[PDB]
Amino acid sequence: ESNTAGDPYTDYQKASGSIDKAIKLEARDPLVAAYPVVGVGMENLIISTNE
Amino acid sequence: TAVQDSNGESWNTGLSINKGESAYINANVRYYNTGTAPMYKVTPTTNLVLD
Repeated sequence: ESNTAGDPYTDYQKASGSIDKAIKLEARDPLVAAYPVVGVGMENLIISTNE
Repeated sequence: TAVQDSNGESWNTGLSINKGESAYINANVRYYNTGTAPMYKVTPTTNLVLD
């Protein structure tokens, strides 16, 4: 396999660091995938009664 | 036998409002650049925070 972890970067790109420099140094290992885990949280909620 | 003559006169005033869109905001803004490079097609995203 050229992409062992299943992510958009190949084994050589991950192992040589030849990728985005904002990617954690964990993901420079061909076995750990480069993978974002994004969530959303609500701070408050405003109601505009249109009478 | 009676005959009546009448003459009225009135004047009304009203004031309505919608409590969901009861005003409009207009913010005068200005962009600043304190870097080493120019930026073309500057597109800022701003918050409008109140209380």
